[PDB]
Amino acid sequence: QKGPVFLKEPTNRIDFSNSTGAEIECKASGNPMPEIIWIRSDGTAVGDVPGLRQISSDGKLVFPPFRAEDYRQEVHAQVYACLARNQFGSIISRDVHVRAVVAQYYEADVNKEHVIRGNSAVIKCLIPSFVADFVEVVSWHTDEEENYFPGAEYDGKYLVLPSGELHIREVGPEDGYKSYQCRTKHRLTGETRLSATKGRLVITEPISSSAPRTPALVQKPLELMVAHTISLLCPAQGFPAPSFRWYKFIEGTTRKQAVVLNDRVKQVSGTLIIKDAVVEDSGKYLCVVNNSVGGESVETVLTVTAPLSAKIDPPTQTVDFGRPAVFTCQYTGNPIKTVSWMKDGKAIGHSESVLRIESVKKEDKGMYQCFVRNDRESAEASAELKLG
Amino acid sequence: QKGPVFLKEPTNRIDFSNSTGAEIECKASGNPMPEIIWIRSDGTAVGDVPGLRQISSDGKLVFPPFRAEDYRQEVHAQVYACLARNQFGSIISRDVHVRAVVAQYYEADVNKEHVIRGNSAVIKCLIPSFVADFVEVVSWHTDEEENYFPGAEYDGKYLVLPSGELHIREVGPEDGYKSYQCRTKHRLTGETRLSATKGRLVITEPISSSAPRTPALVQKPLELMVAHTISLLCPAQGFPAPSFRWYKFIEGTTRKQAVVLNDRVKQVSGTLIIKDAVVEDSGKYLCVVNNSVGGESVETVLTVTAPLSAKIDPPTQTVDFGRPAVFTCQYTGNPIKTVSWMKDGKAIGHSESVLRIESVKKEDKGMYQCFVRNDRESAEASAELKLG
Ligand SMILES: *[C@@H]1O[C@H](CO)[C@@H](O[C@@H]2O[C@H](CO)[C@@H](O)[C@H](O)[C@H]2NC(C)=O)[C@H](O)[C@H]1NC(C)=O
Ligand SMILES: *[C@@H]1O[C@H](CO)[C@@H](O[C@@H]2O[C@H](CO)[C@@H](O)[C@H](O)[C@H]2NC(C)=O)[C@H](O)[C@H]1NC(C)=O
Ligand SMILES: *[C@@H]1O[C@H](CO)[C@@H](O[C@@H]2O[C@H](CO)[C@@H](O)[C@H](O)[C@H]2NC(C)=O)[C@H](O)[C@H]1NC(C)=O
Ligand SMILES: *[C@@H]1O[C@H](CO)[C@@H](O[C@@H]2O[C@H](CO)[C@@H](O)[C@H](O)[C@H]2NC(C)=O)[C@H](O)[C@H]1NC(C)=O
Repeated sequence: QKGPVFLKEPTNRIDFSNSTGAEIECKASGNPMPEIIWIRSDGTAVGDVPGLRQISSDGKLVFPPFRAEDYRQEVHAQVYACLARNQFGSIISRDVHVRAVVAQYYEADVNKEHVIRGNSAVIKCLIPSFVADFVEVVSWHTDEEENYFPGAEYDGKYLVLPSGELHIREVGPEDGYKSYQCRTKHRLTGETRLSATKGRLVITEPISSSAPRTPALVQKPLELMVAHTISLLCPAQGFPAPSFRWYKFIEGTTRKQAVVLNDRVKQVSGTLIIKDAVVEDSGKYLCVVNNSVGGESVETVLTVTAPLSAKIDPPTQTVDFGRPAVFTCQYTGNPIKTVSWMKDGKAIGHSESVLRIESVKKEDKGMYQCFVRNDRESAEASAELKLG
Repeated sequence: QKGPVFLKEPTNRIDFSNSTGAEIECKASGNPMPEIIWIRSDGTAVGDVPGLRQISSDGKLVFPPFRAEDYRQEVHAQVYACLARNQFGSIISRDVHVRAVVAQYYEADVNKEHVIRGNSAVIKCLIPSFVADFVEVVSWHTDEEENYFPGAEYDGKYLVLPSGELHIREVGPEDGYKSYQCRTKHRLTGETRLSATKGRLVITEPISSSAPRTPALVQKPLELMVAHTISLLCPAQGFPAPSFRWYKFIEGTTRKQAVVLNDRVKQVSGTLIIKDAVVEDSGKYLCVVNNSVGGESVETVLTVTAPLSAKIDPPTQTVDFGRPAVFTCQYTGNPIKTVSWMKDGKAIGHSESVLRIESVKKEDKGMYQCFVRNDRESAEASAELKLG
């Protein structure tokens, strides 16, 4: 009576500590009831590995909590999928990226920041790149017992930015007798800790003028989710302390327009803050920094991401032999890198949103799917062809 | 009998400490002998400022050595030019960027480097951005008394890169009991010093696998001079320790080709080293980093610069009223941002290498120049038009 359709798929990312374990669920309908098979996204079937990966009834793949000694990459750092299948054909779920992380000591550091008196400073909490997916800055603390949290600026001077740095306006000689530590939190173990080192501003008295200089290492392209606040920094030091202006390129041109500052889009010194991000905020930004000696600029690319979703019209159709069958994949989200089609679990080499079979024949019957992907997510829709 | 031509112009950059002072020289020929006037590149005449800027005979602008208290931006952080002029017309020199820097304490730092055991490490000497134009890494030293200099790899393990970092292969638990300091040199004062802090590798035992991760801050576009060795880094950490491959984009496409490693172009772990750089090495490079869990990539832009030079054909010509006069500017160097023309010291709004006057008339007689610029340098050529 019907081919398979998914009712529940697991999300794209399943991250968890060895102590927590995980379970992922897949449910499909169909008649006859489809069998559910777990596969690695490349298509090989996966089995039971004692104490590590267990197929449950209902429809669940279980990763029990496990001791560090028992970590296995092929189980615990793997991209899975669910295959649902009956006599009418097969469909595969979106990719399920499993990342079991053994609970392990890390430290964050705060180093010295060399600044010219009168410039803004940005104090950073350095989190090792290999743990940074799981660790976020909660708050900043000084030796004089001042505590700074994300939200609003303190004393017209200190602001914990959305990206985690502590921004300090108009640094003075005085500010070099303070030391700064960050509190971080690990989302898989839930633990919080203070930074292993404390940083201080080291203030240079301006005795010579200099044109603004920006660091050698700059923010690589950013991907941030819709509806969250974003901060784009522009670190620069010079004397006279410089002024900062932000521009956004017109897509596919070398032309730019001044960013328009309002209730939603604000600038704090050289920092651009955009609340309530929307996909149209994506693009290429330029910060231009000037003083009476000279100027400099740096580009930052921003993509504002939105969850991927897909749906095929029509979800089922019957077409008489020799006649055309059209399936249209309707999708949402940002960015969309690719669209691609499968039939009964096998890529069919069509990468456009509308799939046309010009003249239907027996072996065209079965289940079709459209997958929409980008670098971080995937979404699928399915559809059945019945012969008339 | 003749309009002015420059015999000697000052170079584009004159950098010097307050203790050293500076003198810059401009000589031109012509008949009558041209007068030499020093100007700020925007065109205003400059005068004597007691003890700071003095016009010498011969043809020299002198910046005497001066005490810190006596620094003056309008004298000491300024773009000058020489104007040479007689009854036939005027020519202006290339820009002369003067940067007098008061001798002042700085420190470099070496911070902790968190690495996964078995990966490569790069230990960096952090030089504040506002002094980095004048400070270069000489050498690296450990507490165990090992001294590393630029040139060849030590013990198949340690290499001081052309860009100054200390590269360490295949880090082991053992390597965390060593501490590293850099020796730097300031080119204006000649002094050398060791870093104010020492860094250590902090080694994480790999207990979970992870895909390669690269830092948030990456090398911004590089400009390096012909005939020097360049190193492009690709910092990445993961487990299994990753492999690295470099590609270079085909200009104006999204297509890329594998970099070809040979006698001149080498790879040390993930570091690409190109000796004897040529202008054709310019472009956009991609480093791709892989292990059995996943992959990542980062782009770095390189421009290999070559000194700018310009010459006009013909250097003088006479043309009868109503007939055409053509001047062709021939130039060399890299990059060329602009070409632009002047007549008797005034921009004339032509930005192509060949200048045509379609039908010559009286007030067309005089001196013409072509200037070729990029962001760091300028070069000029001049030519006279005589009426026939
Ligand atoms: C998950 O892995 C870690 C081993 O890192 C386990 O946590 C350790 O447990 C031992 C003994 O109970 C403690 O003494 C260590 O202090 C722990 N280290 C850390 C970093 O927390 C944990 O028991 C494991 N989970 C299991 C096996 O269910
Ligand atoms: C502020 O600084 C920026 C320098 O980065 C200056 O903009 C440049 O201006 C020059 C001269 O007009 C142009 O050729 C460059 O293309 C500009 N760069 C950019 C990124 O726009 C700008 O002129 C400065 N403002 C003042 C008043 O000096
Ligand atoms: C250039 O400027 C610096 C002031 O920074 C002068 O150097 C100082 O000179 C005094 C006394 O001779 C020393 O005690 C300080 O130790 C010096 N400081 C530094 C950083 O070197 C120098 O004399 C000046 N040059 C002149 C006036 O010709
Ligand atoms: C090594 O890692 C890079 C990942 O950055 C992989 O290249 C990507 O491959 C995917 C799948 O083919 C492409 O869609 C991306 O466009 C690729 N990115 C780049 C920058 O080339 C590559 O596949 C990896 N190699 C292996 C064997 O897994």
